[PDB]
Amino acid sequence: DKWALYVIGQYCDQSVPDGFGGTEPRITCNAYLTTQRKAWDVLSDFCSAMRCMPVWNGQTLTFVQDRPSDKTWTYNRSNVVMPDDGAPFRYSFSALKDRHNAVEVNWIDPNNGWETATELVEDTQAIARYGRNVTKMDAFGCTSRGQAHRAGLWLIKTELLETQTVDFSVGAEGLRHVPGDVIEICDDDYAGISTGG
Amino acid sequence: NYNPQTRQYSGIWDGTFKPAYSNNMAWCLWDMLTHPRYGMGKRLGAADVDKWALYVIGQYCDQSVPDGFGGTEPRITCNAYLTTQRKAWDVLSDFCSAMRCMPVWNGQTLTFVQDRPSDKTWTYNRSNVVMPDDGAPFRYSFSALKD
Amino acid sequence: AHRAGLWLIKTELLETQTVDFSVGAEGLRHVPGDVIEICDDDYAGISTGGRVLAVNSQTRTLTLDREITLPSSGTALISLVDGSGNPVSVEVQSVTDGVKVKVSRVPDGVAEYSVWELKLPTLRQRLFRCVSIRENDDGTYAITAVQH
Amino acid sequence: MKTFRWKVKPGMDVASVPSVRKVRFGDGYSQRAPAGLNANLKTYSVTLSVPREEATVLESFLEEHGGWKSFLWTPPYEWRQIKVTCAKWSSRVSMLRVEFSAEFEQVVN
Amino acid sequence: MKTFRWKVKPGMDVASVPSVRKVRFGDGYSQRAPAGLNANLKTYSVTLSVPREEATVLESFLEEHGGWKSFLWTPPYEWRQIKVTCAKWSSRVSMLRVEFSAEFEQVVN
Amino acid sequence: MKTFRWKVKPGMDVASVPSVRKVRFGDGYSQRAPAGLNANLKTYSVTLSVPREEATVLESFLEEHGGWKSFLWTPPYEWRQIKVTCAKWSSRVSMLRVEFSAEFEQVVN
Amino acid sequence: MKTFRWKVKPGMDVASVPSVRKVRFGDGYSQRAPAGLNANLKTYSVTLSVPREEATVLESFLEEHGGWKSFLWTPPYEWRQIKVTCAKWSSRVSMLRVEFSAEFEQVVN
Amino acid sequence: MQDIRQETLNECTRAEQSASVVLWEIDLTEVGGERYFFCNEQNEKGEPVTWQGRQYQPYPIQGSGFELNGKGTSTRPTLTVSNLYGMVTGMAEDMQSLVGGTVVRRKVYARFLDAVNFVNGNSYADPEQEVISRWRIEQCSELSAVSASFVLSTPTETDGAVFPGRIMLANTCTWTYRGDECGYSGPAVADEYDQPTSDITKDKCSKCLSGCKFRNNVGNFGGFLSINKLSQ
Amino acid sequence: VFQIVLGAAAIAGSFFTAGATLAAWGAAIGAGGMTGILFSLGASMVLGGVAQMLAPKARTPRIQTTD
Amino acid sequence: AGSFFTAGATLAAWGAAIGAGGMTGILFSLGASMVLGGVAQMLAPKARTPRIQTTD
Amino acid sequence: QIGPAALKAVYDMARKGARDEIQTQMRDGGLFS
Amino acid sequence: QIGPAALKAVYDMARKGARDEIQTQMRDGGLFS
Amino acid sequence: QIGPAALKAVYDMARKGARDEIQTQMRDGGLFS
Ligand code: SF4
Repeated sequence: DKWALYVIGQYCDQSVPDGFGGTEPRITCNAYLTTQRKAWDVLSDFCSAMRCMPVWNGQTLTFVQDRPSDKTWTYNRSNVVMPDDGAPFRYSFSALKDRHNAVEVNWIDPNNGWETATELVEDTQAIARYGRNVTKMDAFGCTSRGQAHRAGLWLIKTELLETQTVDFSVGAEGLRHVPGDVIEICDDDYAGISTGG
Repeated sequence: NYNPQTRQYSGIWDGTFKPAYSNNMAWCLWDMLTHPRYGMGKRLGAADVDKWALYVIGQYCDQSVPDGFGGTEPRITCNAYLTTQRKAWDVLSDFCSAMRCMPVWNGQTLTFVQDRPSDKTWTYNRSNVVMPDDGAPFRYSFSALKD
Repeated sequence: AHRAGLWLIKTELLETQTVDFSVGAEGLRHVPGDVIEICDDDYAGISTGGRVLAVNSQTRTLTLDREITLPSSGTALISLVDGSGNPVSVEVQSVTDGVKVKVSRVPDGVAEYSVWELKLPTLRQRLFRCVSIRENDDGTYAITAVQH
Repeated sequence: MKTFRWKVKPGMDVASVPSVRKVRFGDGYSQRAPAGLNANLKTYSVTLSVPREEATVLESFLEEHGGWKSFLWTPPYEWRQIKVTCAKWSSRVSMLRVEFSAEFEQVVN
Repeated sequence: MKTFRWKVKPGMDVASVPSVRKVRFGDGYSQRAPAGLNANLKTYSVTLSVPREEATVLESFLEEHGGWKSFLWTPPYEWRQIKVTCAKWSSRVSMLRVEFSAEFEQVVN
Repeated sequence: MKTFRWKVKPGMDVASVPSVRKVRFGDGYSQRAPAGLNANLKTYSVTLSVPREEATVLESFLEEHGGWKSFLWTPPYEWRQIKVTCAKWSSRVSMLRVEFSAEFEQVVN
Repeated sequence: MKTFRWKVKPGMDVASVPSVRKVRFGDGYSQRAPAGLNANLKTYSVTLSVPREEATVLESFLEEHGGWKSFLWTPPYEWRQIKVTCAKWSSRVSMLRVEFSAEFEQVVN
Repeated sequence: MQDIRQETLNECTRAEQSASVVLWEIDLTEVGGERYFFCNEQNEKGEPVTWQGRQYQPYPIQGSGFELNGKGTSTRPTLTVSNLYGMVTGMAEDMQSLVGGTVVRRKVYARFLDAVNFVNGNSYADPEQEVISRWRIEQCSELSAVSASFVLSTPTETDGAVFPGRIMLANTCTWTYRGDECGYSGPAVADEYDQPTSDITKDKCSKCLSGCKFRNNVGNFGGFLSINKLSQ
Repeated sequence: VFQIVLGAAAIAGSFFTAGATLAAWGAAIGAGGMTGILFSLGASMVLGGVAQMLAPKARTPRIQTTD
Repeated sequence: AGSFFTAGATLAAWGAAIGAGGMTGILFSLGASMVLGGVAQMLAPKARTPRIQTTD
Repeated sequence: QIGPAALKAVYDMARKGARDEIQTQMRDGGLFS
Repeated sequence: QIGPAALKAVYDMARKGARDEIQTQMRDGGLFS
Repeated sequence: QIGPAALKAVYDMARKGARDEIQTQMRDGGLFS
């Protein structure tokens, strides 16, 4: 899908605070691939540097970039399949230790010398809550401190904010859905009231 | 009540740790488990690891054994220099393999089962165990030839 | 280093077999790494354990299920549980018809259908150390153990 | 409503089946415990027979509870009022009468 | 058409089996909730006896609806018009008459 | 109490089904051993018919024992006192009498 | 004891079921072998009926073997003495008689 | 051998024993919540079970996977509870899905329960007879309109931990602000963006060298301000 | 007549498989049109972390002691 | 390992009764599985060693 | 229970069990599958 | 369905499912099992 | 065979199959799972 990559590039070209008082494009290249890795490895590196995920749409290979998107449809308990147990919407949560609060991002500094510098990103508020879970990551195209910090902060913020998941198998309308479609769920059981029918 | 220089315990311990330099590998493991700065003291913490099990483990590791050069030597000793960041399980397993113990969550504390000559605690016959459909109250198995 | 290698080799050569013998409600007493003796009458050629049917404190004697045979040489011992759950041990003096035994002293509080064991002078104890205890959501505990 | 008023004609079936915890030891020895903490619930396989007009009232009463919810009933077995729930209440229609079959499960709730 | 216009035999079964959310582990405490909104939709086991000539009309109706396509029906149980579907409707063709055995599961949509 | 003191109906079933260790592969050689020490403990399917008033006493006895708590019983089979437990004891309540259908599994402890 | 003496009244059921090795080839062809080496064993579904006093003797005799062990018996089918084992011997009690049902399995042991 | 009293040992060996009840306690005090007490059963008087003077409310709850093993993975139990009427849901939206909470499980023979629970009273009531176990909540695995399921773990669980932990860095501080290693106790100076503030609620070190200088704490800086050039 | 859809409590102990009791499905054995054992992918798909459901988490070269 | 002794006990009572809530089936005794790596692994965790590098 | 419908259900349960097991063996001790 | 013959068949189907899943996980994304 | 009790038994047999199959794939040729 060339249009998905078009919108992805427009998103990656946006100007953001540099951290040194200036501005910088959101995500940038400057990789030097020298060792023959599998195509999946390089594709995953590219799709992790910018927060997208490749999915076979059905006609083209699309990319689902993690962007603030609007609601596409709304599902209540009158629009989804009911199994034997009264659970139209099943929910699940991420584990305590899978909510990381400290990240070490390895980027390559072009200023000191073209060597690997480690940038530490922390969320001290979350460290007071979920203990202290640390990870290491390689920002694939990063050569600017701001981009490495942004990657680490995106990981930390996603882990801290986005917590739960839902399985809500639906009827015949499900053919309208491509992965990466934002949908509102109006579950009267989750709420204390009734808000759909 | 433990003097690391002579490696001799005085009497009953009653807790109350003391800041002294020792080669006792059991308390090296104790430091690894319950140190807040670099170890695992933030998670876990004290009152979660059985200190008396480590006390008996250290007493066992401090016993004198033939050196092989005509002298004597403590049974098990430290002098490791950990430089590369391995997972906490890796270091814990290394410590619990150097002295022949095995960490198990007792239910209130994390105990260590040292391979020591111990005494019988209970006795079980076929009149005290569950009988399945097949008449095998006690099933047995053996280690392989190549193991 | 030699001691570590030798401990590995000796453990592999000596400790060979393991046992699974899921037990009743008493399994809550067991922590992993507890040494326990197993008196299996099928593994042996004789019977060396059972339950106590009746106790007669005067002319001190016990009634035991199965049949017990005393050894030609030495003396045998019989282990009973007293009234405080303490496993006392007594010396067997004479067994009449393999069901009625006469011992030196009947411990106080020995109730009927309590567990009795026999210790012959020429029998190995066959100790095993526990490695895993599983609650079976039933009241029975599944215990795995290895030779000691 | 709260109280079951209709009468059960032919002779109901009363099932107790208390839940126990049982362990089977070796040579004939065992271990038994009551498993639960309170009583035994007991269930009544019950049959009604009512005119073709009262059947609508009976079905409406059994539907207003709808499987959940408990109604009072005095069984003609021990003559002590208990709380029961009904979840099946099958019904067979005839020319002048309707015959109901139901399973009243006694609940502490 | 949209209305079953035949007359059923006396003996007809009406099962209810409401759908509720029930939580209970072992023999301990129990909790019951009424699950959905449209309670119980019952099930009418129905039998008909027709002359050998109108069997064609009845089966043409049933096969035209064909499992889907609910139709309007007034059961002689509560005499209130409802919407039902049929999925099996086996038949037994005697020397002079035919006996239909069908099921009606009432619906909402 | 500790002694079932009621009289059973003529028709009563006594299943034995002893427990043995049997080893055999395919149709080849077979080996049989007596397994446990306390042989077979049998099972008595028992039926009683008592008036509608003594039903309460009988059921109170059975429910007080409640699956566990074996009691003493003298079956008219061998006329030898044994210890048994009951776990089901369903009941059918006729107009003037009631019929208990219970099982007695002989025990040792 | 060794020999079964009580008589079998109603007409037993004699089951052969020899075990064979069978391979089904393609277009209707096959391959068959006797699997075992020594004949077929055959089993007898047998029913006794004995006075209420001899039932204790019959039960004691059948218990002394206890599922395992083999006793001699001469079936009234081929009139040749064989060795059998019995492992069920259910018994139903009546007013003046007891009726036993059993499955005698012939064994080479 | 567990530190369990002799009365429990006497009760374990009996042929006919009383029912073994399991009482659960959820403790969210360390994460910002209260303590809840649950038992799968009521007592003979239709009231929540009174044990050691504490009332455990009736609620469907049952655990599994409880075992004591050393070889292999650390054992992960599981606790299934009823989510009718949206109680657990309310906790999950409130207490970060109960993650980090403490589950305490007590096994008690019914014979030793307090005399309140029985109509006739209890002569053998002994509030010291119990077997206790502690676990932590790792993940609310399922939460539907019917029930909820929680994964438990031993409080040790050295899964995501590493050793040694302290990391060598330049232009960043690895200490905890105002912690013992940081050793700072001064008044509010600036926020994480080095903007000067006098507000105590907006006082946080930027973890850079300038943030340390703002508090005159450069002696306590957790970084190493030479290693960036030696690694080239 | 329904969709069962196994969750996470059913696969963790025989607890809620008897909650819905699967009576209609069990007595009906199955059907060609509808499929059983759907196995909702809630907990399994989130094991590595939420951020792994949105980005592929590029890897890093193996550490060599020689450096 | 083969449908050999599943028909030994014949599982007739359990099969006809399917089971019960209180008691659990399929226990799968941990005899052989726990001892596959060796007895010495059942008592000590068997510390590992660093990967061999040809560069040295 | 008919063979056709039961065999696929057993196969899918087996696949799900293998998933759960492979994921649980990458835990601390485990075997890393 | 008799228990003896059913348990071996279920075990063998479980083994086949484990084979299929382990081999599936050695694909691109997977888990490399 | 009731569905509730059978599904858990099938799941546990499948997990045991995963045990056995992974452990036997860590043998000489195998796949090292
Ligand atoms: S930079 Fe200085 S003031 Fe800030 S946390 Fe580190 S030591 Fe404390």
